[PDB]
Amino acid sequence: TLSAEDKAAVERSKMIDRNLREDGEKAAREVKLLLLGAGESGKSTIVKQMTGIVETHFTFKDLHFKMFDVGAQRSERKKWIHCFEGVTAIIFCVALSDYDLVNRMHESMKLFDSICNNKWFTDTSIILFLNKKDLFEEKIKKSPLTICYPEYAGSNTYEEAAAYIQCQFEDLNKRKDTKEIYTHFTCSTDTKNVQFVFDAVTDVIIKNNLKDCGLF
Amino acid sequence: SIAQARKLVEQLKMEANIDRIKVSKAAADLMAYCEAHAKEDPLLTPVPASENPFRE
Amino acid sequence: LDQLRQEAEQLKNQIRDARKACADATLSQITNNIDPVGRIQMRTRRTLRGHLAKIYAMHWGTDSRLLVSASQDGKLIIWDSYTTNKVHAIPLRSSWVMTCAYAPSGNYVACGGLDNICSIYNLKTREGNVRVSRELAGHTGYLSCCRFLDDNQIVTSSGDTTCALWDIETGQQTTTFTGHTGDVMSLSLAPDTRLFVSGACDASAKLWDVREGMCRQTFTGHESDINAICFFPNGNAFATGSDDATCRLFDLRADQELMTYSHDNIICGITSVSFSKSGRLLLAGYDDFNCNVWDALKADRAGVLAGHDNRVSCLGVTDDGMAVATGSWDSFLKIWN
Amino acid sequence: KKNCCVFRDDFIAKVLPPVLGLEFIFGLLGNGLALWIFCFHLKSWKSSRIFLFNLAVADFLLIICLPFVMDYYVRRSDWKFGDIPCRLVLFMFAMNRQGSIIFLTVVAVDRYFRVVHPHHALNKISNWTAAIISCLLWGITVGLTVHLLKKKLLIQNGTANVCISFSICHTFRWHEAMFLLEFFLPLGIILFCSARIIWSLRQRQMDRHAKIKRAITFIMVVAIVFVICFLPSVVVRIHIFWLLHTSGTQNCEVYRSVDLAFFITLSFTYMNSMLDPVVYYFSSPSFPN
Ligand SMILES: O=C(O)c1cccnc1
Repeated sequence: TLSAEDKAAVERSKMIDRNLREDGEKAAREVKLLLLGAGESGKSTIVKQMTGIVETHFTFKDLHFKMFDVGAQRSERKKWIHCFEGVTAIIFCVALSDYDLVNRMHESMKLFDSICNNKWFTDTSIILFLNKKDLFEEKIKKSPLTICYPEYAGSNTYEEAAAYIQCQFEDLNKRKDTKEIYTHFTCSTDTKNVQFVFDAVTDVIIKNNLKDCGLF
Repeated sequence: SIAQARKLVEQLKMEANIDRIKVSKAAADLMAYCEAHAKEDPLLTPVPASENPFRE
Repeated sequence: LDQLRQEAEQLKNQIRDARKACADATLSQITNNIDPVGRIQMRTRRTLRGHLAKIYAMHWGTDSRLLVSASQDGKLIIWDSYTTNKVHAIPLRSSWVMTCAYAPSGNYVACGGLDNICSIYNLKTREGNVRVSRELAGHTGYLSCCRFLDDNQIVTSSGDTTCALWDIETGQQTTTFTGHTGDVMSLSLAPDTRLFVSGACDASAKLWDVREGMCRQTFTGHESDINAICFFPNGNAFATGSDDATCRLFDLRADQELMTYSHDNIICGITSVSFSKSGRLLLAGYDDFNCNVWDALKADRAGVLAGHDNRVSCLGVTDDGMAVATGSWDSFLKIWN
Repeated sequence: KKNCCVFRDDFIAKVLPPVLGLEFIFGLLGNGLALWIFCFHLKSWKSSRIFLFNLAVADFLLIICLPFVMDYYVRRSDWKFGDIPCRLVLFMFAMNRQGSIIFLTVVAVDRYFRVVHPHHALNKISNWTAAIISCLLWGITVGLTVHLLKKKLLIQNGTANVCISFSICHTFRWHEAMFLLEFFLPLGIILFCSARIIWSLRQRQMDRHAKIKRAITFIMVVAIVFVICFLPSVVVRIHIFWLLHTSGTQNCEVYRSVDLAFFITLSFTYMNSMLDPVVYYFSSPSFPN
């Protein structure tokens, strides 16, 4: 019953639908990562080895990643944090050379507590990066690990310094049945952090596929 | 500093001399508007299924 | 110094005293004798498919047939509501879009989001494609709403606690509106296009003056962030939806609050607020996947619009008042009637 | 003709009916409930859901076709119906058997491409493509099972129309070959796929999670069920193959007891039709237990 000029409009709509479907299929094969931190915490170097939103694209082993760095957004985080509900994982950058200064480790712990226990990210895995290892060496050699963390029962060597900073961060997780925290003690130049991110995302994707099976 | 407080208090004076009518008159005007245009609203007075463009 | 402090306090007390003195009878007492509107039942007449992500905004055309929707998958689709056809599909540079608008003439659309930029698109060109005509920059925070005044003017509100009036011909801020102390989340234009109201996150709403000046009303009363706002068709009242699961109707001439539309089974916040052509029904969108219809003159619920499988994020009513369209986070639009 | 020798020896008619009834009630309940959940009760619909739904459809056809089974069994065996009904029942049985097996194998292969190759493009295919594959496999199995329709399968020894498609003859025809293949080839594919899924998850240190353990167990149990169900029948079939090849066609005594044995084990092929729903649909964190 359609007229001459209605069938052509239907055909145009069908072509638009086909283009939209193709674009969606192409865009469903990419990994989306959200990058967070406390500022001047090694985000720059982490981006190096790999206004508003600052996207960044890189490829590794025939896999296309996208890293979103919110950065300069100084508005209320509560009003736009739900836009990233479907990200594959969250990368969190912490500097180990900030314990003897102002306290910033407490701010980083507060931000990690706020993000990890958010209601939107109840199943989003978190990849923890601990930076400034080289400076941390002499910093713990000179300054003891008590100015920031009182009631510390341990020595002043790197053997215990690496721990008791990972344990506290991993203890802020409360739903230890849906998400997992991956930790890496990165440094200034390692050239292997991309492999760590790849492993974490492969685990996450395997879990999502198993969920899609219904197995699940 | 004091400039922001001065601006705020100036805004307060500016909003402090507005003319205000009683609530009863506003209520009556709201009722009058809601009653006058009562037949022209196809949502609370459903139209027959011959002039409905979304029928089917 | 202090003298400013107690001067401000005394002015606030005087304003409260005047507001209280102007109150003699509530709206419930005036509208007690009005008969109930009865149960309002609407059925989904159309469903628009094609978005592959959460839908964040929508707007109707002035001809009550074409509408534009924005979603997080980076697309801006223009629909033909009568036949559910697609007319255009504009790909955006930034996928983080949270607002859209449709020009009264029908030649332009707008969008914006976390990129802090409002983009204007031209739909009627001699080349048969939609191209960007101007990108407006200057806001230092995410854009939350935008509305067309003409083909050469647009009002935007952003997350840097400011609202600005632009000039699309030159891309410059003609006027800047300041006074809020929180993210501005929505705005609505008066029918005569001379005043507009904004709802910020400081639990307050203000009435501006587009021609010249600044705020003059500063209505208060909510207990949390205001997410939506809408003018009454008469142009002498407006409604606000907030995060405390409460909608309120404010009046301009008496400068007060008339009613509150609350319940006891509702605890989730309101995402959108709209009126009807007569102004008797008030449609609101909630986070519990529903959409309630409130008798505006009696503050009594008179229907439910169920059928969405996720949060209802946008809502609109046609100019002729013949349909209601709701978008949600499950990537579907439904036209009710 | 005069190359086959069949019987019907009471004992089968004595034992089977309660067993078919017990399987029938549970199968109807489970698969009807499963279909009811699948339609207008389950919102999300992905490819694996389509494959599981097709498995449910085949299983459902088999359960609605069980009632008649108590016929060449009740009243010993007379099959009061005609030629066409006999052909229809036998064809439907075979079709439903091979469709369910094919969809089990498809499910196993689909789960193999999601743990061993998580980034393969096969893991994200359109629902339309899933429907196309479903129709193609349905066509395949029907095409393999049409040869029953042409021939006559109502051989009657007198006052007893013995509706059987399994007769002791020496031709290695369509039916026996497909009966052996539908076990052996899907067994190989399932055992290969289930081995890699368990071993990759074991090696990449994913066993520490709690949900992974249940998935591992429920992957092993699927192979256990498939092996406990279809194996005895083909074992008995190969056994009678050995006797039939070593012997001739006469001396029917050697072929006497093998009949009731074959059908006793054949009852397990439907016993699968009732054990399948719980294992595949019900036993899954996807829908709340
Ligand atoms: O294939 C079957 O399931 C079958 C064939 C014959 C008789 N009863 C069952």
